Amino acid sequence: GKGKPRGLNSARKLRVHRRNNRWAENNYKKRLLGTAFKSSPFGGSSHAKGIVLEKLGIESKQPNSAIRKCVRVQLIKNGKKVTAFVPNDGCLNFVDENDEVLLAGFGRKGKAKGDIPGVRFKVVKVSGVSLLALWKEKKEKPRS
Amino acid sequence: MENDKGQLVELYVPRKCSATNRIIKADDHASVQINVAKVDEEGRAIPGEYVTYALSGYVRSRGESDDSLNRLAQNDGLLKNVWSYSR
Amino acid sequence: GWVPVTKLGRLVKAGKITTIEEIFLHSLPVKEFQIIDTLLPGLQDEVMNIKPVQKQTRAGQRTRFKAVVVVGDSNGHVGLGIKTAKEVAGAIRAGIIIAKLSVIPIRRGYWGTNLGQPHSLATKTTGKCGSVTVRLIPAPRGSGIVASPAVKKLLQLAGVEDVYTQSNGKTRTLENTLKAAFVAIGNTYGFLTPNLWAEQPLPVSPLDIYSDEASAQ
Amino acid sequence: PRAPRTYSKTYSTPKRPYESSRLDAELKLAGEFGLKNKKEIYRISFQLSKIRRAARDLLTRDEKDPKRLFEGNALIRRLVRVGVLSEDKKKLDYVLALKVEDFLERRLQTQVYKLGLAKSVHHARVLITQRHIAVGKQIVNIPSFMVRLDSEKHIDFAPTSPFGGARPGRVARRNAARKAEASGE
RNA sequence: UCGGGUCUUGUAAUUGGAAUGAGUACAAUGUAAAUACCUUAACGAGGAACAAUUGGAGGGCAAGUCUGGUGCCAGCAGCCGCGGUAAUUCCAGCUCCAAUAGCGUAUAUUAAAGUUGUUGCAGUUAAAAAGCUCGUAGUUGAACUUUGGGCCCGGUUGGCCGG
RNA sequence: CCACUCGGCACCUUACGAGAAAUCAAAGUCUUUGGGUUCUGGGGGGAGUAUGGUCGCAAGGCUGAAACUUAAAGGAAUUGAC
Repeated sequence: GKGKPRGLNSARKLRVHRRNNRWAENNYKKRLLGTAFKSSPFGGSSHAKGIVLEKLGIESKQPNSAIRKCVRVQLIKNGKKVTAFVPNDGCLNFVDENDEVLLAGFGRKGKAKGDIPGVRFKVVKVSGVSLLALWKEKKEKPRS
Repeated sequence: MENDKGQLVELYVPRKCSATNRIIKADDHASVQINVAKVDEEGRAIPGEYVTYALSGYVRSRGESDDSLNRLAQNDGLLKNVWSYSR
Repeated sequence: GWVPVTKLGRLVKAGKITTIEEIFLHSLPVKEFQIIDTLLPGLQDEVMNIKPVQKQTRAGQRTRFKAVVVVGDSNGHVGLGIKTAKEVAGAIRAGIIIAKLSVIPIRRGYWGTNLGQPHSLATKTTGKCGSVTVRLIPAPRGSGIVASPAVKKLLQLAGVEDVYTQSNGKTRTLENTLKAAFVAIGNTYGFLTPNLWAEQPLPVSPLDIYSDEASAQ
Repeated sequence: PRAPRTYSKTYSTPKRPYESSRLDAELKLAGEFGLKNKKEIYRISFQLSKIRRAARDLLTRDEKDPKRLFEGNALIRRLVRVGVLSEDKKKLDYVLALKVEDFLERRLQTQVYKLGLAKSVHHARVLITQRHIAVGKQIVNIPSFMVRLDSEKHIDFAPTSPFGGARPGRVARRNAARKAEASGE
């Protein structure tokens, strides 16, 4: 009878079977082990601030050849070194080194076929300033 | 099926089978309708008066329509000493 | 002027059959779409899909077109037809024709009470094609059609006003889905209910009442 | 630390955002009735949804039950008071065939135009929001007033408004003052 | 045939007379005192600026068969991705679309998910029947032990009435 | 040898029915979803690897991860072009 017990005094076997088989999910296992509270670089938050250590010319080769513009940051809350993408600025003229940056998440899945990376994070603010309004020229950036 | 006014609201009443009493649907082409001619005292067939039977595609396809039509005929007095109810 | 070739067709041309309910009543095989066109004058088609398919025919890479077409009355007479042809418009037209041939009726019924016209279906039904299973459940009045827009359009070409749907399987491949929904709406005249337990006498065909007419000379 | 004051939402976001037949039907409703937002349609959809849920969960109970007859008569009478449901249709079955246009026709928005007090539906909304229209004695300037049936023989112009009463407005007497000064000049 | 009126469009930064609050404010109301609201004298728009934005226009998914630059920072970037004088897909302009005082993004959750399945998954070959058997806890466990008949009582709907 | 009856290992048709298909008298009686009960799986790698426990003289066995990485990896069937 469908390989599972159907007796009317068998609720215990059913719920122990569910608690054993829910560890095969992905979100459950990340969620009840405290994965984000231990090893994820944001520590389970939606944003983070950090200090720019480097500007990086990452390369995406195949099948799209592009020069990815990234930034190696050291986060303030953790002491954690994270590279992150910065959009829409070909010059990175709003970014210098040793500036403070508000980062968010970024869902690009890079490919394995040509060693192209998808870094996990985008730049939202530099030096307190909205990077969008910089690139759309609605504010000016204080340069320290 | 009718409405609250008591008038019928269907497109058509389906023909039911006779061997298994199930519905002969609008596309059962393996089913069959049988006419058997009413005879005269001289043994002449009456032209426009038949006894009808309905033998559905499941019945006919399974390989049963002969025996079932024998049963229906002897129970309607068209055969005798053919279909035995005990086997 | 259309000349028939079938004795059903020259019955239909003679004005000796009025509705398709005789043909639906007698389980007849139709082979002339002109019968359907003369008996459903308010039959309104709609294309569901036209798609170029690349053939490899005797060293020739060519482009044909698969046309999935649904015809359907605003009352309960539905038809499905799928046709591959060399041209777009020829595939359209012959898919219309194949949908004219495979017209089946539906039994749309009530949910709950008995007022006015039947709006929903009469029971639950289920169709399957490929791995696509489509389950139809009756719905209260004015609840619309809870269905994906292909299936929803095939149901709007039936005069089905209210139905809940659930599917299962890979419903990406839309021709399996339309075939499964078409089987589900064909099986509604296939489930025996207690209000049709009443024994009915078997009526005669038009083939024998009108046997002296409509014979090949 | 007080009573946490209650509130609710009133519209409902549709499930799929881009659906050509729905966009066309909503825009036909807006054109026939002079709306401004899709949210003004979604409000009526949400209210009709709650009414249909109340109806179809009272239908499952058998008749001659006091809860069904009580709440059904309350609902039906309340719909008849605003003229959304008609006189003959006073059953629970006919409130489910009741559609959105039946609600949307019963607005002050609509009833100003339909009584021949405005030239346009847009002109009707304008005469509403510029405080020209009274129901009995109280002036209403929300187009979503949803006129109850008994309130139909009271919609007129206000005694405040220049169309219905007291002195002509700002532009009128301004132009009259310029005419009188220029005739004096 | 002309032209006789009924509509309904489109424009013409063409013209006309209207309506009114945003805002300012005598006063009055308000309030412990005020501020604000509801009222209200007196001002207050052709509104070429009392200027509506946010994201898009390959497909999913509504919207370009448009122009220029790019094509050494560029076939590009939730997913799939498609020419390089000639791009519906980069940048800009025009045009169009969606919701609109609100729209987008990140994180989490829920739905979609019948991908946690009691309802309601799957286990020949797609992931997965322990190498086989014994066996404790656990789960599950054949049929049978007053039927049938008769009496009276009074209810709560429906008809045949309406008294 | 003939006829019947149990209890087997296998065969060969069909399809009523199932399945994505090859096929299946069970892999049927399953959306019209419930006879009882045991075990197992939740995209692919990383990896049956690391660590701990236990069994063994040893070889090893049982139990058994995460970080990280990625848009496919697959199963069946179908055609003809080097």
